[PDB]
Amino acid sequence: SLSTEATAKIVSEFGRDANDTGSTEVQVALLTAQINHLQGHFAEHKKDHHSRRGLLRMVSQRRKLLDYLKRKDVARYTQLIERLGLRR
Amino acid sequence: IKVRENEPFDVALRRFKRSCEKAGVLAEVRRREFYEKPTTERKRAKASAVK
Amino acid sequence: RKQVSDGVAHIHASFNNTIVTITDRQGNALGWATAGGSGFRGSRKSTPFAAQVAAERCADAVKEYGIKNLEVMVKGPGPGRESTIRALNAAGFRITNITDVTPIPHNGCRPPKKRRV
Amino acid sequence: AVVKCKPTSPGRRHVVKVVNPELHKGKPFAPLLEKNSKSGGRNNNGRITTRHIGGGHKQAYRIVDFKRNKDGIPAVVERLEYDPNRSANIALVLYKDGERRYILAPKGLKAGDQIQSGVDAAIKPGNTLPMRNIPVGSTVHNVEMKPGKGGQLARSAGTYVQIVARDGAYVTLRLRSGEMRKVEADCRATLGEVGNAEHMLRVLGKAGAARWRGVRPTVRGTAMNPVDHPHGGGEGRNFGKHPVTPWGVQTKGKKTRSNKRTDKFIVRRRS
Amino acid sequence: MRHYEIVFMVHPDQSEQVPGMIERYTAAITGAEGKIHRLEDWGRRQLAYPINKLHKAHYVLMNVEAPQEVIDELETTFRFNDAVIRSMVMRTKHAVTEAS
Amino acid sequence: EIDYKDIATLKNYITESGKIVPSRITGTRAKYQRQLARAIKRARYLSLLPYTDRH
RNA sequence: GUUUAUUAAAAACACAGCACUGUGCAAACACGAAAGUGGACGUAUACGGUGUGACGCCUGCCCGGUGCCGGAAGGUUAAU
RNA sequence: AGGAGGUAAAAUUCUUCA
RNA sequence: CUUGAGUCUCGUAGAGGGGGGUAGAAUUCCAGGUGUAGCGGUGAAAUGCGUAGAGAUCUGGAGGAAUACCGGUGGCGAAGGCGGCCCCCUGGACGAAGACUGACGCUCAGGUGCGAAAGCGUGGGGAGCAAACAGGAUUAGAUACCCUGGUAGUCCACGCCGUAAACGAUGUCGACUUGGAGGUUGUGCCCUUGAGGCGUGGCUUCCGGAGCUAACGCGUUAAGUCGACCGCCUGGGGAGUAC
Repeated sequence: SLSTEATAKIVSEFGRDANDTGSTEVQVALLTAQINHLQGHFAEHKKDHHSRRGLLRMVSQRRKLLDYLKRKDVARYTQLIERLGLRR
Repeated sequence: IKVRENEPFDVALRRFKRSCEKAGVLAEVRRREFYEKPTTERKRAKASAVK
Repeated sequence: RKQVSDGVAHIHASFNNTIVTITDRQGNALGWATAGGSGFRGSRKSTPFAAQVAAERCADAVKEYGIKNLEVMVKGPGPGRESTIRALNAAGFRITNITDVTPIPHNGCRPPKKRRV
Repeated sequence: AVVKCKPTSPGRRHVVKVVNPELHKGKPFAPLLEKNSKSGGRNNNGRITTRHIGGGHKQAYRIVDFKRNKDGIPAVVERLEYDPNRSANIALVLYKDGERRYILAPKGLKAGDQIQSGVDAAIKPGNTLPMRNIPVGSTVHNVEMKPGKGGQLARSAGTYVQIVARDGAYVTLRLRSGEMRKVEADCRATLGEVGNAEHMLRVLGKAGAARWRGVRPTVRGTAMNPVDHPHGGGEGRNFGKHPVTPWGVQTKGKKTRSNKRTDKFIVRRRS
Repeated sequence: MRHYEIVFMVHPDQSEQVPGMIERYTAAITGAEGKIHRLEDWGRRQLAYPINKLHKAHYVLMNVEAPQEVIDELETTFRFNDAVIRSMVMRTKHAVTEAS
Repeated sequence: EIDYKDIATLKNYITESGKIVPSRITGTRAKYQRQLARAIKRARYLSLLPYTDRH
C-alpha cells in the first residue's frame, strides 16, 4: 500500500516541510498516488470487487477534500488540480 | 489403530479404536451432510456442558 | 496345489454382508467366503455370527495350502467386525498382525441423502 | 475465437463465425503444395458412388507429415496456416536442418516452440514418439495403427486419444468415439491434443454456406417415389415403410460391421 | 526484497548434482545483489511416506533474502528439473540461523 | 511449538495416529494453540509429520 | 432460392438448424461376376442413411403385432 | 465420575350450530 | 484552536478478496496378476450386474470435485458471505507514543455498484451426488416416502438474472448508564528468576441490574436513556396481483 519511500517523498513536495503530511495538499496527493497505482491493479483481474470499494473510498475521500480546500483557499485548489493533474 | 501384542496372551485388548476412529469420525461423515446445521447442534450441546 | 504358510485375511464387514478372503503375502486371494453365501438372507447375515461362520467357511477352503499364520486387515464397520477375527484365531490360525484399512476419504465425494424413514 | 453476426439480413443472423487471430494470412508454402482436383462423388466409371458431393470452392492440398521420422532434429513453429482439406489447422515448422513440414498444430502450440520426434523427445505437445516410451494416460492425438504407416487416429479438430493400457507389445487406446482399440506400442504418436476445437461451434447460417464447401442438397426418401426410393412416394406425406437406404438396407440400429480380421484388436465397442 | 525458507528435496540418484544446484542457485541470487544467511544440507534423509516411488530422499535446506522477482522464477526451475522432487518457500519474518 | 522445524516439540502434541491433540488435554495456551497447529500443517507437507499412522 | 423445357412456380422441393442411427479404415456404402475404383489421397468437431425443417416455449402415454439390438435351460431341425 | 459409540419401520378419515 | 474525523513512522493477527500452482486420501472408470458364483440392496425383497469372469483382493494409471484431523458460541467482513498447503497482488481494521492537517464531519431521495442458491445465454468439462425420466416395491389408490439406474445441474471462463426465513426478522453513526463468568488480539511495569504477577485498550459470547415491554425477553453490543438523518407501516384476504 504505497511504499514508505513514496509517501515521505510526496509529503516533502506539497507541505511546507516534513511531518506536515496532514496538509490537505499532501493527503490528496498521497491518495491520488494510489488511485493511479491501483489503477493498473484493477486493469488486471477486474474481478476484485472487495478491494474495489476501497479504491472508490479513496477517491470519494479526496473528492470531499477537494471541495473543502476549494471552499477555503481557492488558489491552493487550482495550484493542486493543475499540478497533480486531474479534474480535467 | 494397530496393535503389536507381546506373547503371554491372545485376547484382543484393542480398545484403542474406542478412543479415536472406529465410529467417532466415521458415523459423523456417514449420513446427511448437515453443513450449517451442526452449529445449532454443537451450540445446543455446549449449552448443556455448563450444568 | 501350492504350500504357503503366511497369508492375509482381508475381511469386509458392512451393514448388510461380511466378506472374508484369505490371500497370500502377495495379495492374489487363495479362497473366500461370504456370510450370505453360507445362507442367512437379509437381517440373517447382518449379524456378527454370520461373519463367524463365514470365517470358518473361508478357513475350511484355504487350509489346503497349509496356512499357518496370516495377517488381518479389517475394512468396513457394521456387525461381524470383531467376531470375524475371533473365528480365525479359534480356527487354528496363528494371528500375527491386525491393521484397519477402512476407506476414510478426506471429505471429497458427496454422500447420498434419501433416508427419511 | 467465436463471433455471432448481427441480423443484418435473413440467412446471416444465424451465422457464427470462428476466426483465429494467430492464423497466417496469405499464400501457403508453395514447396509443399500440389494439384488435388475435385472428383464430384463419382468414380472411374463416372458413377456417383457417394451422394451429396459437388460444387464447393476450389481447394489445394497441403503436404502434411504424419509419420514424423525427423528424429533427433529439433524444429521451430514458424506460423499456423489453414488447411481446407481437413478440419484442423496445420503448422509450418522449421527444423534445424532447414527442412519444413506441415503437422497437426496441437492445442497448446504457438509460433516459436521447440518440438521434436524420437524415442528421446520430451513428453510435450507437438512431439512424436512410439507409445512404448510414452507414459500411460498421456493424452495423445494422431495415433498410428502400424509402425511406419502414419497417424490415422484422431486427425480431426478437437479430437484426441488417450493411452490407457500396455500388456505385451501393444497398448489400448481410448478412441474419442468411446471405443478402446488395441495397437502395438511400436506405433508412434504425438502428445497433446489436435488443432482448434471451435470447429464444432459453427452453424453456417444459410444453405449457400454449405454449397461452397462441397455438399449438395439432400432429398428425403418420403418425398421421392417408390420407383426411386423404397420409402415409396405416397399421396400426402405417407410412409408405412421401414427406415432403410435407397437400396433396401435396414437402418436406425441395423449394424453393418463385418471384419473378423481386426475384431481381436477390439476390447470394448463404443456406447 | 524479502526472506524465503525454500526447502526442496533432490532425487537420491541425482545427489552428485545437488552440490552443483546450490552453486547456480546462490549465483543467480547474488547476481541481483541478493543475500544469504543460511544454507544446510541434511543429505539423504528418511522419508515419512512413499513419495513418487522409492524411499528416502535428499533434503537441502535454504535461506535467502532475495526479492519477490528472482524467487518467483525459481520454482519454474524446480518444476522443469525432474531431478528435484518437492519444493516449498515459506513466510519471511527476518532471518534465522542454525537450528533444525 | 514456536516453529515447525522443531519437530522434537511438535511430536508430543499429536496423537499416535497423527491427529492434532486438542488444547483440552495438552492444556496449551490460546494464541500458542493455532500456531502449534499451523506449524504441524507445514511439517506434514514437508514430509516431516505423517498425516496418518497408516504409513 | 428450386421445380413439371412446351396448360400446374404453388401450402410442393430445397434450406441453414436439430435429432436418431450406422461407421475404428482394406470403414459403412456404392459402381462391378473379378481386379479395381469412388467414398478420401478424409479419420468420429469425419462420413453415410433417415427424419424434421429459422427462431421461441416444448416434444407426453404405450413394447402386444411387425422390426432392430442381445442373451439363452430345454425342444425341433439341413447338408454331411 | 467425564467422554465416545451403539440403540424406534409403515398404520387415513370423523358434518354443522350450541 | 483541537477533543471529532484523517494522515504519517513501526509493528501485529486473520476460512477478507482476486489470480496462478500443488499434495494426499477416497469414490468412479480403466488395465494386469490371482481367484470363482455369486455380487449388490432392503425392514423383508426385487429391478439391476455376472461364465466376454463381477464383487472381493494386489499393483499401476487417468480424471473431476471437495479439502478429514486441526476446528471451538473460535476468526474476518458492511451485508451477503468466507475453511488443506504455498507463491504473487491487494482492501480494511487495530495497537504503542509523538507529531501534523484543523470540522476537511454524519447521514443521505435520485442514481450507481456489489450481491448465496436456483435459473438462463455462448463453450468446455463432467468422479460422486442428483429434479425430470426409466425400471422394480409399498399401497384400497402411490404420478410420493423406500431401491436399482439416470439427464439438466453442481465445477470452470465470460456475459446476464439482482431474486430469499438476503434475520440478530432489530438501518447507520455519536454520547451516557450497576457488574460477574469466558473467548481473542496488542501493550506498560516487576527478583523476566513460577509455566506467571500487577494494570491498561480494540473486538466478541453467555448470564444477569435498574429500566423498558402486552408478554416472551432485551439488558454497556439495548428493544435502556438521548441526539442526527434516511427508509417504511395505517385491519385480513384481494396482493406483492391488475394497469
